[PDB]
Amino acid sequence: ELSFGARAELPRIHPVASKLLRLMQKKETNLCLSADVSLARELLQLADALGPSICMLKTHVDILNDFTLDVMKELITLAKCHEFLIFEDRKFADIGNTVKKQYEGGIFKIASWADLVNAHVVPGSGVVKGLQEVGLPLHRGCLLIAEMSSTGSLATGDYTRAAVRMAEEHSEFVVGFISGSRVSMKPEFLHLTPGVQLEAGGDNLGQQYNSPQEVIGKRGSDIIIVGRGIISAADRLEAAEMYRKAAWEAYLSRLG
Amino acid sequence: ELSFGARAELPRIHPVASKLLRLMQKKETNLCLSADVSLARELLQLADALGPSICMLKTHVDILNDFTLDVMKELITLAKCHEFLIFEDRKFADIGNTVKKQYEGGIFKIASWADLVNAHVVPGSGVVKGLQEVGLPLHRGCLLIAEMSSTGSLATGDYTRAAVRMAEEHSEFVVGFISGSRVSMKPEFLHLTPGVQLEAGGDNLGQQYNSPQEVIGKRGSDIIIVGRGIISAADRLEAAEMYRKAAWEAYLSRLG
Repeated sequence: ELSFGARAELPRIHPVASKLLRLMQKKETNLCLSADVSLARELLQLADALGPSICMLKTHVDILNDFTLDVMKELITLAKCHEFLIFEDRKFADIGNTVKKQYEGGIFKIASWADLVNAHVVPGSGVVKGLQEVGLPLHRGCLLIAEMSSTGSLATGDYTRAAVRMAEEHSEFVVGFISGSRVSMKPEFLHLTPGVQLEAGGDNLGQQYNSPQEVIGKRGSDIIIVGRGIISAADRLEAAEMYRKAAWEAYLSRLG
Repeated sequence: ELSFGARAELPRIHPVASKLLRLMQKKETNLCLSADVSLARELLQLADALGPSICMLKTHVDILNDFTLDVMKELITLAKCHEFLIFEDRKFADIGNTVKKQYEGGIFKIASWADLVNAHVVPGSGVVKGLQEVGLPLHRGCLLIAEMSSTGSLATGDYTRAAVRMAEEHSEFVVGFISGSRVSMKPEFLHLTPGVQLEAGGDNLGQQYNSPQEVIGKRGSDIIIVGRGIISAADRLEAAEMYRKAAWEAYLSRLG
Protein backbone atom coordinates (compact mmCIF):
# COMPACT_ATOMS: atom_id res chain seq x y z
CA GLU A 1 0.00 0.00 0.00
CA LEU A 2 2.24 2.68 -1.37
CA SER A 3 2.30 6.30 -0.55
CA PHE A 4 1.05 8.92 -2.99
CA GLY A 5 4.58 9.69 -4.11
CA ALA A 6 5.31 6.06 -4.84
CA ARG A 7 2.00 5.77 -6.70
CA ALA A 8 2.74 8.80 -8.87
CA GLU A 9 5.66 6.74 -10.04
CA LEU A 10 3.68 3.58 -10.68
CA PRO A 11 4.01 2.02 -14.11
CA ARG A 12 0.49 2.41 -15.18
CA ILE A 13 -0.06 5.94 -14.14
CA HIS A 14 -1.91 8.35 -16.30
CA PRO A 15 0.36 11.45 -16.31
CA VAL A 16 -2.56 13.32 -14.73
CA ALA A 17 -2.69 10.90 -11.83
CA SER A 18 1.06 11.15 -11.37
CA LYS A 19 0.97 14.91 -11.77
CA LEU A 20 -1.76 14.83 -9.14
CA LEU A 21 -0.06 12.28 -6.87
CA ARG A 22 3.32 14.10 -7.07
CA LEU A 23 1.65 17.18 -5.58
CA MET A 24 -0.43 15.42 -3.00
CA GLN A 25 2.75 13.87 -1.67
CA LYS A 26 4.59 17.12 -2.16
CA LYS A 27 1.94 19.36 -0.56
CA GLU A 28 0.74 16.89 2.07
CA THR A 29 -2.78 17.30 0.89
CA ASN A 30 -5.37 14.81 -0.29
CA LEU A 31 -8.02 17.44 -0.29
CA CYS A 32 -10.10 18.18 -3.35
CA LEU A 33 -12.03 21.40 -2.78
CA SER A 34 -15.43 21.31 -4.38
CA ALA A 35 -15.61 24.96 -5.45
CA ASP A 36 -19.34 25.01 -5.89
CA VAL A 37 -19.91 28.72 -6.15
CA SER A 38 -21.81 30.76 -8.74
CA LEU A 39 -19.50 33.76 -8.88
CA ALA A 40 -16.28 33.76 -10.80
CA ARG A 41 -14.82 36.10 -8.20
CA GLU A 42 -15.58 33.61 -5.40
CA LEU A 43 -14.37 30.63 -7.43
CA LEU A 44 -11.14 32.36 -8.10
CA GLN A 45 -10.73 33.71 -4.60
CA LEU A 46 -11.14 30.27 -3.06
CA ALA A 47 -8.84 28.78 -5.65
CA ASP A 48 -6.10 31.23 -4.61
CA ALA A 49 -6.37 31.15 -0.90
CA LEU A 50 -7.14 27.50 -0.73
CA GLY A 51 -4.86 26.30 -3.52
CA PRO A 52 -1.73 25.48 -1.51
CA SER A 53 -3.97 23.45 0.79
CA ILE A 54 -5.55 21.45 -2.07
CA CYS A 55 -4.74 18.73 -4.59
CA MET A 56 -7.76 19.40 -6.79
CA LEU A 57 -10.26 22.18 -7.26
CA LYS A 58 -13.47 20.70 -8.55
CA THR A 59 -15.79 22.90 -10.62
CA HIS A 60 -19.27 23.08 -12.11
CA VAL A 61 -19.00 25.80 -14.80
CA ASP A 62 -22.65 25.25 -15.70
CA ILE A 63 -23.33 26.59 -12.22
CA LEU A 64 -21.16 29.67 -12.83
CA ASN A 65 -23.27 32.83 -13.30
CA ASP A 66 -20.54 34.93 -14.76
CA PHE A 67 -18.84 32.15 -16.63
CA THR A 68 -16.31 33.10 -19.33
CA LEU A 69 -13.30 31.26 -20.81
CA ASP A 70 -11.23 34.07 -19.25
CA VAL A 71 -12.29 32.75 -15.86
CA MET A 72 -10.78 29.34 -16.56
CA LYS A 73 -7.57 30.98 -17.76
CA GLU A 74 -7.33 32.65 -14.31
CA LEU A 75 -8.39 29.38 -12.71
CA ILE A 76 -5.59 27.68 -14.56
CA THR A 77 -3.14 30.42 -13.50
CA LEU A 78 -3.82 29.63 -9.84
CA ALA A 79 -3.95 25.89 -10.51
CA LYS A 80 -0.38 26.24 -11.82
CA CYS A 81 0.89 28.53 -8.97
CA HIS A 82 -0.56 26.54 -6.11
CA GLU A 83 -0.35 23.26 -7.98
CA PHE A 84 -3.67 21.61 -8.02
CA LEU A 85 -5.59 19.93 -10.71
CA ILE A 86 -8.79 21.37 -12.08
CA PHE A 87 -11.62 18.89 -12.07
CA GLU A 88 -14.82 19.87 -13.76
CA ASP A 89 -17.48 17.83 -12.31
CA ARG A 90 -19.63 17.71 -15.39
CA LYS A 91 -20.71 14.11 -14.75
CA PHE A 92 -20.93 13.48 -18.45
CA ALA A 93 -23.67 11.00 -18.93
CA ASP A 94 -24.80 10.97 -22.51
CA ILE A 95 -24.06 8.88 -25.60
CA GLY A 96 -20.50 9.00 -26.92
CA ASN A 97 -21.26 11.33 -29.81
CA THR A 98 -22.86 13.95 -27.65
CA VAL A 99 -20.39 14.02 -24.72
CA LYS A 100 -17.72 14.58 -27.28
CA LYS A 101 -19.27 17.89 -28.21
CA GLN A 102 -20.20 18.68 -24.62
CA TYR A 103 -16.59 18.21 -23.47
CA GLU A 104 -14.88 19.97 -26.37
CA GLY A 105 -17.19 22.79 -27.33
CA GLY A 106 -20.09 24.97 -26.69
CA ILE A 107 -19.28 27.93 -24.50
CA PHE A 108 -17.82 25.91 -21.61
CA LYS A 109 -15.03 24.27 -23.67
CA ILE A 110 -14.45 22.01 -20.67
CA ALA A 111 -11.66 20.07 -22.29
CA SER A 112 -9.60 23.18 -22.95
CA TRP A 113 -9.21 23.84 -19.20
CA ALA A 114 -10.27 20.74 -17.17
CA ASP A 115 -7.43 18.37 -16.24
CA LEU A 116 -10.04 15.90 -15.14
CA VAL A 117 -13.69 15.37 -15.78
CA ASN A 118 -15.86 12.64 -14.65
CA ALA A 119 -18.48 10.67 -16.35
CA HIS A 120 -21.35 8.50 -15.49
CA VAL A 121 -21.15 4.96 -16.48
CA VAL A 122 -24.81 4.59 -17.22
CA PRO A 123 -24.44 5.31 -20.90
CA GLY A 124 -21.99 2.49 -21.22
CA SER A 125 -18.35 2.72 -22.17
CA GLY A 126 -19.29 4.95 -25.09
CA VAL A 127 -19.34 7.86 -22.68
CA VAL A 128 -15.71 7.28 -21.99
CA LYS A 129 -15.16 6.70 -25.67
CA GLY A 130 -16.61 10.00 -26.77
CA LEU A 131 -14.67 11.82 -24.11
CA GLN A 132 -11.37 10.13 -24.70
CA GLU A 133 -11.60 11.21 -28.32
CA VAL A 134 -11.43 14.70 -26.99
CA GLY A 135 -9.47 14.10 -23.79
CA LEU A 136 -6.70 11.64 -24.56
CA PRO A 137 -5.62 14.11 -27.29
CA LEU A 138 -5.53 17.07 -24.92
CA HIS A 139 -3.75 14.94 -22.33
CA ARG A 140 -6.73 14.76 -19.96
CA GLY A 141 -7.91 12.10 -17.54
CA CYS A 142 -11.36 11.09 -16.46
CA LEU A 143 -12.89 9.82 -13.23
CA LEU A 144 -15.67 7.29 -13.50
CA ILE A 145 -18.46 7.70 -11.00
CA ALA A 146 -18.56 4.27 -9.51
CA GLU A 147 -20.35 5.16 -6.33
CA MET A 148 -22.26 8.25 -5.29
CA SER A 149 -22.53 9.92 -1.92
CA SER A 150 -26.27 10.52 -2.20
CA THR A 151 -29.15 8.48 -0.84
CA GLY A 152 -30.83 6.22 -3.35
CA SER A 153 -27.63 6.22 -5.39
CA LEU A 154 -27.76 3.35 -7.81
CA ALA A 155 -24.01 3.33 -8.24
CA THR A 156 -23.80 0.12 -6.26
CA GLY A 157 -23.20 -3.60 -6.68
CA ASP A 158 -22.34 -4.31 -10.28
CA TYR A 159 -22.79 -0.72 -11.38
CA THR A 160 -19.74 0.00 -9.24
CA ARG A 161 -17.97 -3.09 -10.52
CA ALA A 162 -18.79 -1.92 -14.05
CA ALA A 163 -17.38 1.49 -13.39
CA VAL A 164 -14.26 -0.33 -12.29
CA ARG A 165 -14.13 -2.52 -15.37
CA MET A 166 -14.78 0.50 -17.56
CA ALA A 167 -11.91 2.34 -15.94
CA GLU A 168 -9.54 -0.61 -16.15
CA GLU A 169 -10.47 -1.22 -19.77
CA HIS A 170 -9.77 2.47 -20.48
CA SER A 171 -6.93 3.17 -18.09
CA GLU A 172 -5.62 5.16 -21.04
CA PHE A 173 -8.02 7.93 -20.02
CA VAL A 174 -9.69 6.98 -16.78
CA VAL A 175 -7.38 7.95 -13.99
CA GLY A 176 -9.56 7.03 -11.05
CA PHE A 177 -13.02 6.95 -9.55
CA ILE A 178 -15.63 8.99 -7.89
CA SER A 179 -16.60 6.54 -5.17
CA GLY A 180 -17.39 6.54 -1.46
CA SER A 181 -14.76 3.95 -0.79
CA ARG A 182 -11.74 2.27 -2.37
CA VAL A 183 -12.99 0.20 -5.28
CA SER A 184 -9.94 -0.88 -7.26
CA MET A 185 -6.98 -2.61 -5.74
CA LYS A 186 -5.12 -1.10 -8.68
CA PRO A 187 -3.22 1.62 -6.96
CA GLU A 188 -2.63 3.28 -10.38
CA PHE A 189 -6.14 4.51 -9.93
CA LEU A 190 -7.33 7.49 -7.83
CA HIS A 191 -10.32 7.48 -5.56
CA LEU A 192 -11.92 10.83 -5.05
CA THR A 193 -14.75 10.85 -2.66
CA PRO A 194 -17.43 13.52 -2.31
CA GLY A 195 -19.79 13.60 0.69
CA VAL A 196 -17.08 14.44 3.12
CA GLN A 197 -17.37 16.65 6.16
CA LEU A 198 -15.71 16.65 9.51
CA GLU A 199 -19.06 16.24 11.27
CA ALA A 200 -21.69 13.59 10.53
CA GLY A 201 -24.81 13.95 8.50
CA GLY A 202 -26.21 14.91 5.17
CA ASP A 203 -28.01 17.65 3.36
CA ASN A 204 -31.57 18.41 2.35
CA LEU A 205 -31.34 17.20 -1.26
CA GLY A 206 -29.90 13.84 -0.67
CA GLN A 207 -26.25 14.32 0.13
CA GLN A 208 -24.61 12.04 2.67
CA TYR A 209 -21.38 12.82 4.53
CA ASN A 210 -18.54 10.92 6.00
CA SER A 211 -15.42 12.03 7.86
CA PRO A 212 -12.10 12.21 6.09
CA GLN A 213 -10.75 9.63 8.57
CA GLU A 214 -13.64 7.32 7.72
CA VAL A 215 -13.20 7.81 3.99
CA ILE A 216 -9.45 7.72 3.68
CA GLY A 217 -8.44 5.82 6.83
CA LYS A 218 -11.16 3.21 6.90
CA ARG A 219 -12.72 3.20 3.41
CA GLY A 220 -9.30 3.42 1.75
CA SER A 221 -10.00 6.37 -0.50
CA ASP A 222 -7.27 8.68 -1.74
CA ILE A 223 -8.75 12.12 -1.97
CA ILE A 224 -11.65 13.82 -0.35
CA ILE A 225 -13.96 16.09 -2.30
CA VAL A 226 -15.38 18.60 0.07
CA GLY A 227 -17.76 21.37 -0.84
CA ARG A 228 -19.99 23.03 1.68
CA GLY A 229 -17.86 21.48 4.42
CA ILE A 230 -15.39 24.26 3.55
CA ILE A 231 -17.26 26.70 1.34
CA SER A 232 -19.95 27.27 3.86
CA ALA A 233 -17.38 27.79 6.59
CA ALA A 234 -16.45 31.35 7.45
CA ASP A 235 -12.71 30.87 7.15
CA ARG A 236 -12.60 28.57 4.15
CA LEU A 237 -8.83 28.38 4.55
CA GLU A 238 -9.03 27.19 8.18
CA ALA A 239 -11.59 24.69 6.95
CA ALA A 240 -9.47 23.56 4.12
CA GLU A 241 -6.57 23.05 6.44
CA MET A 242 -8.74 21.12 8.77
CA TYR A 243 -9.87 19.01 5.84
CA ARG A 244 -6.28 18.78 4.62
CA LYS A 245 -4.75 17.82 7.92
CA ALA A 246 -7.57 15.30 8.35
CA ALA A 247 -7.36 13.41 5.09
CA TRP A 248 -3.59 13.58 5.31
CA GLU A 249 -3.34 11.89 8.68
CA ALA A 250 -5.98 9.33 7.83
CA TYR A 251 -3.85 8.57 4.83
CA LEU A 252 -0.58 8.47 6.78
CA SER A 253 -2.20 6.28 9.39
CA ARG A 254 -3.27 3.82 6.71
CA LEU A 255 0.12 3.59 5.21
CA GLY A 256 2.09 3.24 8.47
CA GLU B 1 -54.20 2.71 -25.58
CA LEU B 2 -55.21 6.39 -25.67
CA SER B 3 -54.58 8.77 -28.49
CA PHE B 4 -52.34 11.75 -27.83
CA GLY B 5 -55.41 14.00 -27.78
CA ALA B 6 -57.04 11.78 -25.20
CA ARG B 7 -53.83 11.40 -23.15
CA ALA B 8 -53.49 15.17 -22.99
CA GLU B 9 -56.75 15.16 -21.06
CA LEU B 10 -55.75 12.85 -18.34
CA PRO B 11 -56.30 13.38 -14.67
CA ARG B 12 -52.72 12.86 -13.56
CA ILE B 13 -51.20 14.44 -16.76
CA HIS B 14 -48.67 17.19 -16.20
CA PRO B 15 -49.74 20.51 -17.74
CA VAL B 16 -46.66 20.25 -19.95
CA ALA B 17 -47.23 16.73 -21.18
CA SER B 18 -50.69 17.83 -22.34
CA LYS B 19 -49.52 21.06 -23.95
CA LEU B 20 -47.36 18.52 -25.73
CA LEU B 21 -49.87 15.76 -26.23
CA ARG B 22 -52.42 18.36 -27.32
CA LEU B 23 -50.10 19.50 -30.14
CA MET B 24 -49.00 16.03 -31.07
CA GLN B 25 -52.60 15.41 -31.87
CA LYS B 26 -53.34 18.74 -33.55
CA LYS B 27 -50.28 18.58 -35.71
CA GLU B 28 -50.22 14.83 -36.39
CA THR B 29 -46.66 14.54 -35.16
CA ASN B 30 -44.89 12.50 -32.50
CA LEU B 31 -41.51 13.56 -33.75
CA CYS B 32 -38.99 15.32 -31.52
CA LEU B 33 -36.14 16.80 -33.49
CA SER B 34 -32.76 16.38 -31.91
CA ALA B 35 -31.22 19.66 -32.96
CA ASP B 36 -27.67 18.48 -32.41
CA VAL B 37 -26.07 21.32 -34.27
CA SER B 38 -23.66 23.82 -32.77
CA LEU B 39 -24.70 27.11 -34.54
CA ALA B 40 -27.70 28.92 -33.13
CA ARG B 41 -28.46 29.94 -36.68
CA GLU B 42 -28.85 26.34 -37.72
CA LEU B 43 -30.81 25.48 -34.63
CA LEU B 44 -33.21 28.33 -35.36
CA GLN B 45 -33.35 27.68 -39.06
CA LEU B 46 -34.24 24.06 -38.34
CA ALA B 47 -36.78 24.80 -35.65
CA ASP B 48 -38.48 27.13 -38.09
CA ALA B 49 -38.38 24.98 -41.16
CA LEU B 50 -39.26 21.92 -39.26
CA GLY B 51 -41.56 22.94 -36.47
CA PRO B 52 -44.58 22.31 -38.56
CA SER B 53 -43.32 18.74 -38.70
CA ILE B 54 -42.30 18.28 -35.01
CA CYS B 55 -43.93 18.24 -31.59
CA MET B 56 -40.70 19.02 -29.84
CA LEU B 57 -37.18 20.11 -30.45
CA LYS B 58 -34.52 18.62 -28.24
CA THR B 59 -31.48 20.73 -27.64
CA HIS B 60 -28.08 20.52 -26.06
CA VAL B 61 -27.56 24.11 -25.38
CA ASP B 62 -24.06 23.19 -24.19
CA ILE B 63 -23.15 22.01 -27.66
CA LEU B 64 -24.16 25.44 -28.96
CA ASN B 65 -21.14 27.57 -29.64
CA ASP B 66 -23.09 30.78 -30.05
CA PHE B 67 -25.59 30.15 -27.26
CA THR B 68 -27.27 33.17 -25.71
CA LEU B 69 -30.55 33.35 -23.87
CA ASP B 70 -31.60 35.51 -26.82
CA VAL B 71 -31.24 32.53 -29.13
CA MET B 72 -33.47 30.52 -26.80
CA LYS B 73 -35.96 33.37 -26.87
CA GLU B 74 -35.93 33.18 -30.66
CA LEU B 75 -36.34 29.41 -30.32
CA ILE B 76 -39.32 29.88 -28.02
CA THR B 77 -40.74 32.42 -30.47
CA LEU B 78 -40.61 29.62 -33.03
CA ALA B 79 -41.83 27.11 -30.43
CA LYS B 80 -44.91 29.25 -29.86
CA CYS B 81 -45.31 30.17 -33.55
CA HIS B 82 -44.98 26.64 -34.96
CA GLU B 83 -46.03 24.97 -31.84
CA PHE B 84 -43.44 22.55 -30.49
CA LEU B 85 -41.93 22.14 -27.06
CA ILE B 86 -38.32 22.72 -26.23
CA PHE B 87 -36.54 19.82 -24.60
CA GLU B 88 -33.01 20.33 -23.39
CA ASP B 89 -31.24 17.03 -23.35
CA ARG B 90 -29.23 17.93 -20.31
CA LYS B 91 -29.29 14.46 -18.66
CA PHE B 92 -28.73 15.85 -15.17
CA ALA B 93 -26.93 13.31 -13.10
CA ASP B 94 -25.59 14.81 -9.96
CA ILE B 95 -26.69 15.02 -6.33
CA GLY B 96 -29.89 16.94 -5.63
CA ASN B 97 -28.09 20.09 -4.61
CA THR B 98 -25.87 20.45 -7.61
CA VAL B 99 -28.47 19.73 -10.26
CA LYS B 100 -30.64 22.52 -8.86
CA LYS B 101 -28.13 25.17 -9.76
CA GLN B 102 -27.18 23.46 -13.00
CA TYR B 103 -30.83 23.64 -14.03
CA GLU B 104 -31.73 27.05 -12.69
CA GLY B 105 -28.50 28.87 -12.93
CA GLY B 106 -25.15 29.10 -14.73
CA ILE B 107 -25.22 30.77 -18.12
CA PHE B 108 -27.80 28.46 -19.61
CA LYS B 109 -30.65 29.10 -17.20
CA ILE B 110 -32.11 26.00 -18.79
CA ALA B 111 -35.33 26.29 -16.92
CA SER B 112 -36.14 29.73 -18.34
CA TRP B 113 -36.78 28.14 -21.74
CA ALA B 114 -36.73 24.36 -21.36
CA ASP B 115 -40.25 22.98 -21.21
CA LEU B 116 -38.51 19.70 -20.73
CA VAL B 117 -35.26 18.42 -19.38
CA ASN B 118 -34.21 14.92 -18.36
CA ALA B 119 -32.09 13.39 -15.67
CA HIS B 120 -30.50 10.10 -14.78
CA VAL B 121 -31.71 8.34 -11.82
CA VAL B 122 -28.32 7.11 -10.69
CA PRO B 123 -27.86 9.75 -8.05
CA GLY B 124 -31.10 8.61 -6.53
CA SER B 125 -34.17 10.70 -6.11
CA GLY B 126 -32.16 13.67 -4.96
CA VAL B 127 -31.57 14.57 -8.53
CA VAL B 128 -35.32 14.90 -9.05
CA LYS B 129 -35.91 16.55 -5.68
CA GLY B 130 -33.15 18.93 -6.70
CA LEU B 131 -34.49 19.55 -10.14
CA GLN B 132 -38.12 19.98 -9.17
CA GLU B 133 -37.26 22.67 -6.68
CA VAL B 134 -36.52 24.84 -9.68
CA GLY B 135 -38.86 23.19 -12.03
CA LEU B 136 -42.20 22.88 -10.45
CA PRO B 137 -42.25 26.70 -10.07
CA LEU B 138 -41.58 27.27 -13.69
CA HIS B 139 -44.15 24.71 -14.73
CA ARG B 140 -41.55 22.52 -16.33
CA GLY B 141 -41.47 18.76 -16.87
CA CYS B 142 -38.62 16.37 -16.56
CA LEU B 143 -37.89 13.04 -18.14
CA LEU B 144 -35.99 10.39 -16.32
CA ILE B 145 -33.56 8.38 -18.29
CA ALA B 146 -34.66 4.84 -17.63
CA GLU B 147 -33.05 3.23 -20.61
CA MET B 148 -30.48 4.35 -23.08
CA SER B 149 -30.08 3.68 -26.76
CA SER B 150 -26.32 3.35 -26.18
CA THR B 151 -24.33 0.12 -26.32
CA GLY B 152 -23.56 -1.28 -22.91
CA SER B 153 -25.94 1.09 -21.17
CA LEU B 154 -26.12 0.35 -17.47
CA ALA B 155 -29.78 1.44 -17.35
CA THR B 156 -31.30 -2.01 -17.27
CA GLY B 157 -33.41 -4.13 -14.94
CA ASP B 158 -33.58 -2.72 -11.42
CA TYR B 159 -31.96 0.37 -12.66
CA THR B 160 -34.59 1.02 -15.34
CA ARG B 161 -37.08 -0.16 -12.70
CA ALA B 162 -35.79 2.42 -10.25
CA ALA B 163 -36.22 5.08 -12.79
CA VAL B 164 -39.89 4.28 -12.97
CA ARG B 165 -40.54 4.30 -9.21
CA MET B 166 -38.65 7.58 -9.07
CA ALA B 167 -40.86 8.94 -11.89
CA GLU B 168 -44.01 7.77 -10.19
CA GLU B 169 -43.05 9.23 -6.86
CA HIS B 170 -42.43 12.58 -8.62
CA SER B 171 -45.24 12.66 -11.15
CA GLU B 172 -45.53 16.30 -10.22
CA PHE B 173 -42.40 17.05 -12.18
CA VAL B 174 -41.56 13.93 -14.16
CA VAL B 175 -43.65 13.99 -17.30
CA GLY B 176 -42.07 10.79 -18.52
CA PHE B 177 -39.04 8.91 -19.67
CA ILE B 178 -36.14 8.69 -21.93
CA SER B 179 -36.44 4.99 -22.79
CA GLY B 180 -36.02 2.53 -25.60
CA SER B 181 -39.42 1.11 -24.91
CA ARG B 182 -42.55 1.92 -23.01
CA VAL B 183 -41.48 1.50 -19.42
CA SER B 184 -44.36 2.82 -17.39
CA MET B 185 -47.85 1.46 -17.89
CA LYS B 186 -49.01 4.78 -16.57
CA PRO B 187 -50.26 6.57 -19.72
CA GLU B 188 -49.64 9.99 -18.20
CA PHE B 189 -46.05 9.47 -18.78
CA LEU B 190 -44.41 10.35 -21.97
CA HIS B 191 -41.86 8.09 -23.51
CA LEU B 192 -39.36 9.69 -25.76
CA THR B 193 -37.01 7.36 -27.45
CA PRO B 194 -33.74 8.48 -28.86
CA GLY B 195 -31.54 6.22 -30.94
CA VAL B 196 -33.98 6.28 -33.79
CA GLN B 197 -33.40 6.17 -37.54
CA LEU B 198 -35.33 4.86 -40.49
CA GLU B 199 -32.41 2.63 -41.45
CA ALA B 200 -30.84 0.08 -39.08
CA GLY B 201 -27.44 1.20 -37.91
CA GLY B 202 -25.70 3.01 -35.08
CA ASP B 203 -22.58 5.10 -34.55
CA ASN B 204 -18.94 4.57 -33.67
CA LEU B 205 -19.48 5.74 -30.06
CA GLY B 206 -22.12 3.40 -28.91
CA GLN B 207 -25.29 4.81 -30.39
CA GLN B 208 -27.70 2.14 -31.54
CA TYR B 209 -30.65 2.91 -33.81
CA ASN B 210 -34.17 1.60 -34.08
CA SER B 211 -36.91 2.58 -36.55
CA PRO B 212 -39.88 4.78 -35.63
CA GLN B 213 -42.03 1.77 -36.33
CA GLU B 214 -39.82 -0.29 -34.03
CA VAL B 215 -39.66 2.24 -31.20
CA ILE B 216 -43.29 3.55 -31.40
CA GLY B 217 -45.36 0.68 -32.88
CA LYS B 218 -43.58 -2.25 -31.31
CA ARG B 219 -41.84 -0.96 -28.16
CA GLY B 220 -44.63 1.34 -27.13
CA SER B 221 -42.96 4.66 -27.10
CA ASP B 222 -44.60 8.00 -27.88
CA ILE B 223 -42.11 10.36 -29.32
CA ILE B 224 -38.98 9.68 -31.27
CA ILE B 225 -35.88 11.68 -30.78
CA VAL B 226 -34.23 11.92 -34.11
CA GLY B 227 -31.05 13.84 -34.62
CA ARG B 228 -28.67 12.65 -37.31
CA GLY B 229 -31.35 10.68 -39.14
CA ILE B 230 -32.83 14.11 -40.05
CA ILE B 231 -30.09 16.66 -39.53
CA SER B 232 -27.58 14.93 -41.79
CA ALA B 233 -30.21 14.34 -44.48
CA ALA B 234 -29.91 16.90 -47.24
CA ASP B 235 -33.59 17.94 -47.33
CA ARG B 236 -34.05 18.10 -43.58
CA LEU B 237 -37.64 19.12 -44.16
CA GLU B 238 -38.46 16.01 -46.17
CA ALA B 239 -36.52 13.93 -43.61
CA ALA B 240 -38.48 15.28 -40.69
CA GLU B 241 -41.57 14.55 -42.71
CA MET B 242 -40.55 10.94 -43.24
CA TYR B 243 -39.87 10.62 -39.56
CA ARG B 244 -42.97 12.49 -38.79
CA LYS B 245 -45.05 10.27 -40.95
CA ALA B 246 -43.32 7.12 -39.80
CA ALA B 247 -43.73 7.92 -36.18
CA TRP B 248 -47.24 9.21 -36.76
CA GLU B 249 -48.31 6.17 -38.64
CA ALA B 250 -46.69 3.81 -36.20
CA TYR B 251 -48.63 5.48 -33.48
CA LEU B 252 -51.84 5.41 -35.48
CA SER B 253 -51.27 1.69 -36.11
CA ARG B 254 -50.68 1.06 -32.41
CA LEU B 255 -53.62 3.15 -31.40
CA GLY B 256 -55.80 1.59 -34.16
